[PDB]
Amino acid sequence: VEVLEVKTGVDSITEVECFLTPEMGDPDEHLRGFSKSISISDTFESDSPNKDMLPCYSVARIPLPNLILMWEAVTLKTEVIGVTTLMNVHSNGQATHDNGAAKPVQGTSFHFFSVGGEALELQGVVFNYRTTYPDGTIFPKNATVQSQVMNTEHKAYLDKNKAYPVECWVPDPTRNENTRYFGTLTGGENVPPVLHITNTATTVLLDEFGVGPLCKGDNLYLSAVDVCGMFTNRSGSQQWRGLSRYFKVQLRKRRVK
Amino acid sequence: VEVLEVKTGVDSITEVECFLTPEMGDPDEHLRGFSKSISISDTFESDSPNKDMLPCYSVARIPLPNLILMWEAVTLKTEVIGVTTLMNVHSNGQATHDNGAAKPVQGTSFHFFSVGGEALELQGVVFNYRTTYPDGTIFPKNATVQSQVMNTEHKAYLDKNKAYPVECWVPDPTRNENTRYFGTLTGGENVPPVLHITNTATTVLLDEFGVGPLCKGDNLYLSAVDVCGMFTNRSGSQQWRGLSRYFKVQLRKRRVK
Amino acid sequence: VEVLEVKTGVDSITEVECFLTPEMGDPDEHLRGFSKSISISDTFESDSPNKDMLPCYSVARIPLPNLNILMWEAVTLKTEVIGVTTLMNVHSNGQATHDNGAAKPVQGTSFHFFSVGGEALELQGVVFNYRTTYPDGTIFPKNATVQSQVMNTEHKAYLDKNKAYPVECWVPDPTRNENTRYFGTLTGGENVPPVLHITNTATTVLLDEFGVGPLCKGDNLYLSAVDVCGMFTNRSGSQQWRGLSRYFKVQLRKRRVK
Amino acid sequence: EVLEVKTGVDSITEVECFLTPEMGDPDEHLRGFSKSISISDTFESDSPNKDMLPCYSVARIPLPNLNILMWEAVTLKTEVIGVTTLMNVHSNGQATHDNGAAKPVQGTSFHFFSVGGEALELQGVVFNYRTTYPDGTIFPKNATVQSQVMNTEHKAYLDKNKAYPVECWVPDPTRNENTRYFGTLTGGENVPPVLHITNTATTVLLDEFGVGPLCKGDNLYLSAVDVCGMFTNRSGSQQWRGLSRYFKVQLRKRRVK
Amino acid sequence: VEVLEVKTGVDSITEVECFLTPEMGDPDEHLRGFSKSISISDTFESDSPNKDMLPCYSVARIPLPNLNILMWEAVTLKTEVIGVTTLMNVHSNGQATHDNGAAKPVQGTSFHFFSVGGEALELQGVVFNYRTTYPDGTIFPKNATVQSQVMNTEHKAYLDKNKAYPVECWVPDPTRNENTRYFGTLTGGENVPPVLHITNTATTVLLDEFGVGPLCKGDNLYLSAVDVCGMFTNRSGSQQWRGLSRYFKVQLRKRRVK
Ligand SMILES: CC(=O)N[C@H]1[C@H]([C@H](O)[C@H](O)CO)O[C@@](O[C@H](CO)[C@@H](O)[C@@H]2O[C@@](O)(C(=O)O)C[C@H](O)[C@H]2NC(C)=O)(C(=O)O)C[C@@H]1O
Ligand SMILES: CC(=O)N[C@H]1[C@H]([C@H](O)[C@H](O)CO)O[C@@](O[C@H](CO)[C@@H](O)[C@@H]2O[C@@](O)(C(=O)O)C[C@H](O)[C@H]2NC(C)=O)(C(=O)O)C[C@@H]1O
Ligand SMILES: CC(=O)N[C@H]1[C@H]([C@H](O)[C@H](O)CO)O[C@@](O[C@H](CO)[C@@H](O)[C@@H]2O[C@@](O)(C(=O)O)C[C@H](O)[C@H]2NC(C)=O)(C(=O)O)C[C@@H]1O
Ligand SMILES: [K+]
Ligand SMILES: [K+]
Ligand SMILES: [K+]
Ligand SMILES: [K+]
Ligand SMILES: [K+]
Ligand SMILES: [K+]
Ligand SMILES: [K+]
Ligand SMILES: [K+]
Ligand SMILES: [K+]
Ligand SMILES: [K+]
Repeated sequence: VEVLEVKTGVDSITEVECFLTPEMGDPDEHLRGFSKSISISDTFESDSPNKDMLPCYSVARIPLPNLILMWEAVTLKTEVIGVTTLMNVHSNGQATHDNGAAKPVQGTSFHFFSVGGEALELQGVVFNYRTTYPDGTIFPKNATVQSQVMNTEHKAYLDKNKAYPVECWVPDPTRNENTRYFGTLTGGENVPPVLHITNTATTVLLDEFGVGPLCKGDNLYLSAVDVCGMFTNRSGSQQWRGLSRYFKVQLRKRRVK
Repeated sequence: VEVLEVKTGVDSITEVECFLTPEMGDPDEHLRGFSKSISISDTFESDSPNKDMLPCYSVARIPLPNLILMWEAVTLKTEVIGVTTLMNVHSNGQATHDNGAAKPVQGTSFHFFSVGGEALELQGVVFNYRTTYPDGTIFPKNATVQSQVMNTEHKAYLDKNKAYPVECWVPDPTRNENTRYFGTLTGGENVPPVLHITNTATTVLLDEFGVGPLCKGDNLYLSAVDVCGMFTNRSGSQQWRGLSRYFKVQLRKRRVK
Repeated sequence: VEVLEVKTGVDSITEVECFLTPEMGDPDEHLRGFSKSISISDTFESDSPNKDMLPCYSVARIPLPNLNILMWEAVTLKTEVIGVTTLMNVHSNGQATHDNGAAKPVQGTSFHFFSVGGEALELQGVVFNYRTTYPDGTIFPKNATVQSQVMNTEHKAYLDKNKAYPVECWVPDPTRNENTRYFGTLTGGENVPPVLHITNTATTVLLDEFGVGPLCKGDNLYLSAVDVCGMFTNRSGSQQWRGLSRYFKVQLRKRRVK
Repeated sequence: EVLEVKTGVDSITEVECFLTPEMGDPDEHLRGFSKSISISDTFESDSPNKDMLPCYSVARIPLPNLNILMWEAVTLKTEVIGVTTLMNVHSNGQATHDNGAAKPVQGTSFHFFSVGGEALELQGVVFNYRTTYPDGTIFPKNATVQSQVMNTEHKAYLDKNKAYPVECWVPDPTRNENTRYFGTLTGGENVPPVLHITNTATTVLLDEFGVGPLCKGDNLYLSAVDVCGMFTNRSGSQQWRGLSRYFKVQLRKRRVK
Repeated sequence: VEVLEVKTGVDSITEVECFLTPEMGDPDEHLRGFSKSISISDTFESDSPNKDMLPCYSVARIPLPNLNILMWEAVTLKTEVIGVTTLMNVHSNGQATHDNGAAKPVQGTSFHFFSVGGEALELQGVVFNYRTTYPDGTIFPKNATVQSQVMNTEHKAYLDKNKAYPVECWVPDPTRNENTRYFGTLTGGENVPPVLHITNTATTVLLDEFGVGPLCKGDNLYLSAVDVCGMFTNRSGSQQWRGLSRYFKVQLRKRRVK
């Protein structure tokens, strides 16, 4: 399709505002936003994580006003919601030293968001190809030792919530022409969360040709991961803790051939 | 309201200058700027922090010269006051190693400020929905497991000083059109404070259309949190320590219809 | 080479898109992307690392559409480390950070490097310890002397073979490489956290200060990479380097030369 | 009223000097160091020895006599002098581990400098209002518990060298209109010094109206603090270590009414 | 000197390209690039470091094409630390970070410094401890007093000899050096990770605020450096400074002066 001119007039712009909840595993009715405590396999070959222990990608498909014109996503404001919850250092955590406050949430984090006019395209890569991923997840199939670095058979769409585990999928850099994505992995058991909030920062979604994601079938795709670190229980057991992400996207009508 | 032209001339600008004190809990008559020492609950479900153990958001409502014209906030200079107090490593503390100086204030910090033409709008998010917040604080009511990630029932206004606990409220990104807010949470038990001071830095408060916060009823709302970290006593017990925040805001008269 | 005008027209541009797999040592059939566990010699004179223990530079020579004097000129690069989220696997027979805790994540010394050129990357040999014996099957600084620990100009090579040039004994030669653009960061320390950014919105321009990108001799583009992310610690305490693949997308245009 | 700048080869001058640190100087061999740091048992009993307290440095520099013209400070180059001294890890130190080199200078730092046309204006803030500041220092008088966050009674001028302790005074952000100040407090017991040197970096001292500090009575005021960290002796006792600061200021003649 | 116009034409420009080796002490014939292991004095007054334990400033005086009034003006610099990947040798008589682990990498206090000038770098002496006795064969602050621990204006010198001026007791004199451009960073702490970037795409402009670079008196260019990367800990726990070489490429042009 050739991309032609932008429509103007009051009717030619719309905005989407929503939040995506994290999908950390939710091991019971009290533990939304947390994973199951992490257990370590006894051998490398026997790695077999339970579903409730695996954070997954979040995705939302947002219907847009029914419209060839297509909605074009132009700008994004985004923010992690509830950053201050990490100041709760009194809820049966593990004291940092005798008589001290509880160790706060810290350690490995992944903060990721994307906006596209279609599902985020994923490529599978595994730390350990002999990992058995659990029933109820969607994972790289027929994994081989090459899957530990790059196996081009592992292609997928982020088209279901609570399904695609964070650890075995990444955005496919060979695709995603119609999505804009951004992510940071910060590894290490002691890394401090650094979480900024403001309502004054905007990301522009236009490519080098001045064209944003074009929304196929009048749907906008939002995806996110916000694993903030791990919470350490009094006992020493550790659980991933996630937070929700706010999205505000401005869109305009674009004519295409 | 339609936003029209800025008024000019001698009478057309004013400035507000003030400071907001921190509200860290103030557990006795000698401990202004500190919280009660932190105790950890025996079970996750039994989390029940004392009011004096909970830092709260600070807020001041500043009356402006009586004026349709509205005062429009254009610029901000702001600074944390008393940064050098953290060099007192010679009292009541715990030696870092044998014969050493006292461990300084360090660990989790939250530094936050906002300027608006009405009260800061808040969204409640809790680390643990079964936490019992104490009498005398304003907290998310009817919390459910969903409140651990996002429950849209928890809406409030920062309309009372020394009342809204930092750990269960954040600025609501879905509102606050008439406020500009900025915050950073830095977690981890050993993170060092890094506090910059200068009288040469200005933040511009105008939005993408050149319009700043417009002060309803001729009132300016300033809000802050500056939890710098925790002080460690000889025994190992820890108390939050906060500092005051300076604000200087320049405003101009704006006609609206 | 007198560089003259760029060609225009639909036929005058092309793109290369590919990935380079990491070459960390691959000690057995199950450990692609990992090195052999690291052992330490008791003296400098007895340093004799096995090949499987040594990360090597990755390189690919990519044939371009045949020309002919026109040369393909590399103008822009998008690049990304592939599989960053694998580092969230803290459940696979690692070493618990404390009693009942999750496994220690991959961390420690990293080297992230990539280059795009119109010919093989030119290397200079430098060694931590001149008495290290590099193993059969690797290409290494020959006739090393104690001066090789700081600079010995005899140690010149081309990155012309995959999984052969060990990362620790070669660097890009700053005295050469006029027809390549290279970028690298070494972050040392046993506890340093990986910080890995991904996005499809970032482009690096490959043009020099005169507006000229690498010119592809014999219609070949050379891509090189190292992405040692840190070390994985096993339950036993033994440590292995872990690497990831790197994606490259390069835009090229036809340039006339004299 | 600020009017035009004078031109001509005679319309400019410069000041070049250095300010020595004032760390306490506990004996004839320990210039640049404080006395070893001890820890009082309680806030109430806190009574630091004069030789244990770093103080602000200040110099009042007479300028060429003018009279209405004033000297206007336009640019600053500044540098910490002697950064490589911190590579002496072989002198009376505490080995980091068996057979190791000495632990280097590290921990809490405060780096601060200012250039003004009159004395730096100070605001008193104290970590602990019951601290008894020693004879020979100038400190907040009639401190109350409110002095721990903000007590507007504690106003002073930095008008004497070796006298104003760093820990109980900061620049007063409510004043200092005729000064430019810059500082960073980096806390934590183990934080590493990061000290940059170059002769290629210039700070412009002009405000948003294009006006620099105007030198009242033809005096320029320079102030500094450069507490680099603490030096740990073999026994583990710790002392503040400071370094001198270079200033080069360019000034021009400005007419005023 | 009044500075007048730049000369143009093919003959009006020249380049200097070289490397400066680190001078860390070189305690024996196998340890070029390292210092002697660091020992600690038991008092301030007894501090008496041996020469081979003291890193020194590196300097090269580079003769330029003879001109005579014209002077060579240094305009741009490209510079790089050479051999950054040697720090990935964590298998050579180091100290395991934990049982069965790899060796602790080079880390801790670093100083990275370079300068380009039209005359010798001007130095100011400052000492950690004025009672330190600096060794025979070094050039050090003479007649040191307690004031030498903060600032003693007697301690003025020129960086005019290689392997001679210890890093720890000398810095560039900010009160002079008008005809030099210098840049340095000291990163302290015993555990700080080295962070070393390499690229052939970065240039530093040496022109001052008037558009004038360093002017080469007597047609000599002065290059100086220090690259103490950190300390290497051997198996016994003893620690030695480790340094690396620095590459310089400087472009110069002819400038008329009066
Ligand atoms: C935030 C929170 O709810 N923390 C609690 C955790 C948490 O619910 C689970 O770890 C989620 O996976 O549970 C803690 O107690 C558990 C459960 O009862 C432990 O005592 C473990 O119980 C076992 O029965 C089990 O889970 O199978 C046996 C196991 O050996 C126990 N683990 C340990 C380390 O003792 C917890 O500490 O993990 C309580 C915590 O407040
Ligand atoms: C700066 C300061 O005032 N430090 C003192 C603190 C401080 O006043 C409180 O922690 C503020 O909440 O108190 C220290 O003593 C306390 C009581 O004064 C402890 O002994 C605790 O007393 C209890 O009664 C209590 O609940 O507060 C019982 C508790 O078991 C005690 N805790 C400990 C760790 O012993 C203190 O160390 O916290 C003295 C300190 O100088
Ligand atoms: C990711 C992975 O495969 N980890 C396993 C490693 C790994 O395969 C090798 O270290 C790669 O070089 O092996 C672990 O077990 C090995 C045997 O496979 C050890 O028991 C070591 O075996 C030796 O035979 C050997 O030289 O490799 C002898 C050596 O003494 C043993 N080392 C130790 C520290 O016990 C491993 O822990 O290294 C298992 C791990 O899951
Ligand atoms: K398995
Ligand atoms: K593509
Ligand atoms: K409760
Ligand atoms: K809104
Ligand atoms: K050998
Ligand atoms: K060259
Ligand atoms: K007292
Ligand atoms: K004021
Ligand atoms: K001596
Ligand atoms: K000078």
